[PDB]
Amino acid sequence: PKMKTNKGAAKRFKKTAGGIKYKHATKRHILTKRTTKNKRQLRPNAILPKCEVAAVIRMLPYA
Amino acid sequence: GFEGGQMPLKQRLPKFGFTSRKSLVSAEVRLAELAKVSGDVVDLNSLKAANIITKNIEFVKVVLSGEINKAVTVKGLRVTKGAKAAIEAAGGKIEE
Amino acid sequence: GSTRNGRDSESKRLGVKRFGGESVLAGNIIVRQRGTKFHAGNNVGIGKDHTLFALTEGKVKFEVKGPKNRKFVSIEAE
Amino acid sequence: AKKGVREKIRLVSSAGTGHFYTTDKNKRNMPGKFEIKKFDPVVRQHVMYKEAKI
Amino acid sequence: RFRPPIRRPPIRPPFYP
RNA sequence: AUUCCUUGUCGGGUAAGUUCCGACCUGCACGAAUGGCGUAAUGAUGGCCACGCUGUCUCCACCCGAGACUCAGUGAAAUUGAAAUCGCUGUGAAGAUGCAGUGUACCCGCGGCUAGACGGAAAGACCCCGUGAACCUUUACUACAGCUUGGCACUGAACAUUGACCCUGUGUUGAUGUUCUAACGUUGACCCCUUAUCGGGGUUGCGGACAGUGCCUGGUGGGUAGUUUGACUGGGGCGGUCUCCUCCCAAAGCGUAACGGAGGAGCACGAAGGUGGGCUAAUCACGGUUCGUGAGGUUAGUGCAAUGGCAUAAGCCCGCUUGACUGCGAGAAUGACAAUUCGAGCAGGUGCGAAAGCAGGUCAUAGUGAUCCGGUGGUUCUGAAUGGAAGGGCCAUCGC
RNA sequence: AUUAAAAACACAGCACUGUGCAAAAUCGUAAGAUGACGUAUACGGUGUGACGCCUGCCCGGUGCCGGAAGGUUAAUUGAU
RNA sequence: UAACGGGGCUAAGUAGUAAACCGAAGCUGCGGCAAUACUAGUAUUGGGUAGGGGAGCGUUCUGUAAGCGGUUGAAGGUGU
RNA sequence: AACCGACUAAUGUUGAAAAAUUAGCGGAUGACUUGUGGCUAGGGGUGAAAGGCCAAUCAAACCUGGAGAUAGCUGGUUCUCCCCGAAAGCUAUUUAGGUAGCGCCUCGGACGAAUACUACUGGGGGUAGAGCACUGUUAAGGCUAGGCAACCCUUUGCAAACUCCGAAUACCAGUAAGUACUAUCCGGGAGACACACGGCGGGUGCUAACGUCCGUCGUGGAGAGGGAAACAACCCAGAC
RNA sequence: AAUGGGUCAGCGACUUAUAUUCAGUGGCAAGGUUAACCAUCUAGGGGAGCCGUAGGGAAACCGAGUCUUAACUGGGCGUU
RNA sequence: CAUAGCAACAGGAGGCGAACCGGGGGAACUGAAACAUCUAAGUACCCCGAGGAAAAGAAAUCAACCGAGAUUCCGAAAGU
Repeated sequence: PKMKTNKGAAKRFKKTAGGIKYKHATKRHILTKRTTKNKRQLRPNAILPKCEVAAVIRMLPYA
Repeated sequence: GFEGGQMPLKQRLPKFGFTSRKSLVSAEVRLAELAKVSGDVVDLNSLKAANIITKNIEFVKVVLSGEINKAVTVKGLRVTKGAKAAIEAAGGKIEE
Repeated sequence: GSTRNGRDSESKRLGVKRFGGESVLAGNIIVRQRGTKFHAGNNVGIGKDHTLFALTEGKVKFEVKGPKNRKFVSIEAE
Repeated sequence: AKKGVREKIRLVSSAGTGHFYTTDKNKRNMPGKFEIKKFDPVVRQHVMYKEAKI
Repeated sequence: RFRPPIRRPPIRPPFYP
């Protein structure tokens, strides 16, 4: 059949020219105790490390 | 995506964003593609006829990629400042 | 028939990260330490965790200085 | 086990920006509502902020 | 010490099924 | 038929009795219909004793038959990597026909025996493991049947009492009780279909808006069903442990295991944070109803473990404060990754300081929890005819 | 049935309990059945187990039975 | 026997000195093959499980093939 | 006695027999036994109750179908040559005999000395050793507060969690020669994540174990040849 | 002295479809390619579509830039 | 009275068949590396009813301010 996309992966990993882009973890709750520095630096989306990519690509066959 | 039962990467990382509906019926057009259009008027129908946009497209942005060598009147579509310049430089108009 | 022990923390990878003579860029962490085992000398800042880092480009120099004979990390202009 | 008793609070800008800092207090040591000058980023000014719940 | 083993099935040949 | 210690102790029986019988009572851990204690008779019932009896035995002997053995005919079987298939000592995946050394040994049957071939047989039933199975249990979880509760329907009428509401006593509804009959019930009687203890119809009696059933609903619910019931582990269980910090093990960079040796954390603090100014311990000696002087030199202190630090104190006191700032961030540290750490400098706005300056919490290293779902505020980015809105997003934050 | 014949099961007797007859109970979605062409001296369940002497204390728990005052509480209703 | 591998040894033991020799798939010699570099020759290289990579053999079937071989003997079988 | 049964023993156990025979044994007018025909059916029946029996089968019959259930387990996996060649680790895991990323292998591409070895130079050490200055611990004597003896003094030892000291090595960096297709980066493909012994440094254990857990190096694994009688893991040495 | 095989002969295990990706090879090339279907049917029609030709951003949207922020000395990703 | 009932007569039907079709009922293993939502799957299976096909079908449909014009089947949009 046609490969199905893992919609979990799709909703968390977006392909750009610069690689698979993702939202950092640990910015959902329990933030009072965290530093504004730490919270600030997590706010920008990031590109996945090389080791994380192969899987994601197998989960995102059309992306 | 299975990692031996450790919380996988596709779950330890948060979901983010949404899809606009407009995105699904929008299409960028390169300035070089405007060559393929037959006739002066570059509109949604003429783009569709040239197969430059699919028939479900509703909103088009022309972008500065390549060169325009003919005078075209772009009606109805959005153009980039750079593309506008290039259109106007090749004796085109940008209608509203 | 058991041990009250068992426990230990994760090793904190402390120590000299750039030794004497090493060329460092401004910002480069030189020493990671607990307290001032090494003090900050010229062109060296000290973080909240007493991390010594290069304020300027140059070469790391260790040096005993002062009446207490304390060790100092400096960046030498080179 | 958890021994933590300091209540979390939201300090809210005295400007109507609705910007809030969060923190915690010992409710015994500080019965009243906490007030403290803090930079509000929306109005880009240091203004009084006052305690509120959550 | 000697711990009495269970080396064989409780039903013995020729019936052992 | 219960007693662990235990062969309890005493008595009987025997030459000698862990059994038996009687009895004692410190009943580990009898006990009154899961009956207690008796009890004639009964039992292919359990225990023990005696007489008789004996090849049960001392300890076998002989004999009669059926096999075994031989001839003639028929003709299986499990098993089987291949075999030119010895002993011993040693070696060796650790119990050797097969290796080493050595000793012994002409080739081949037949009758016998079973020490070895870890002989044959059955992919160990023991034990463990598998995020296997089954069936069983229950105050494991989640359901369901059944049972049951109320609402509504099928389901109506009069009054009487009463509640609410309505107006000006009056209606409109709601209960509650009585009465009633016309729905409904009848597994009462009689008639007919009809030669029928079914059924239907008719008549009548007794009930009667009850019962009963449907839908909804609470309860009950091992009756039934689907399932879950962690891992490490010097087998497994039991116990202990599971994350984080400090030291040691750790072999003078980093890192480094054990159910190795030792301790701590799961916070605190609106000052115990920022900054300016100031200050400097412990403990003794000696004199005084804490005080003074000297010695001493941090042996003190550090909100809380340990370690590394700390006098320019990071320790101690005070004034003023909110930098326990918002956006960012050269450049590094450290991780499989998620994440974690340090950071000059820039912009904005700020506090302390005369000023250079210092300040993005705290001497530092523990004080913690991904994602999903959802909550609150903001933004007004999206939002399916359009305009809104809901709902998404983004930002802040809360809920393990 | 084919490694257990027994001290196990049953048993007469005993007791508790349910059951008023369209009985309880059971089989069945239901109709219909059994119960029973029986009717509390009957029928069902539970335990005990000829017979003799007897069968103590405890109703906190958990059942079951009864009581309803109050508290809590569903559908429903729909005030604000 | 069974604690030199045995025979056996008073050196065939132990320590030492001198000069020999034996001893491997090590090195060398001679012949050959291969991989990879270089410029056919050089140089290096060629133990190997899991595994990766490279190059082939043979089988059946289709085309080539109404061609080619075959009762003057095909396939198969069995020798050389 | 028949008949029904099945208490003991022996035989038999590739039987005469998938439960019997022989000698004995129990019931034998009863809750008896037997023939024929009926009925009850699988979470169902039936059970004087053994989880017994329901066609030599039963803690859920048998047949067919779903169905090639699923099987992180075991077995097995078929021609030839050439080149290279692991791992038995870390991290995580209802994970521990599985799996994932990383480490290690291979193939392609990029890149080219940035790499390895050595000399020299610059570093930080707190280990071995040693020492007793600290913290502990220890002996003798002195001196003496105190009530025999602190505290000090002299002498004398001990330390993984003591240090006034302090190597060799190792590591980091630089400079430089020579040797080497090294290092690095991006892709395709893996396998492995049970390790073993030996040396050295240790923990644990008895400085027991062919014990156990780490560090590091070697060999085995995946390695033939010679030696060590025989002997994976020792010695020598790498088989076109 | 762990497993399996008494022997022989025969048969007996990485497939097929579809999709994604990487590589080799060929065609064409800033283009490449058609699907169903039609068809006098391996031709030829058929341009729906897909991939490439632009990225950034959650998004609107902007666009060789964009996102972040009040704004970056900036910084992320991209440009070539 | 009538109706029920009863009889006569006429016309139908019944059973079988591999699949396809519409409808009534409807699992579980399995996957989720456990499992209950979920999956498997409205599948298997049982039943009923067809027909040469069946079903569906002629907008109280879409669309988006432009428009389209029943149903069915096939290619894309899109693993969006």
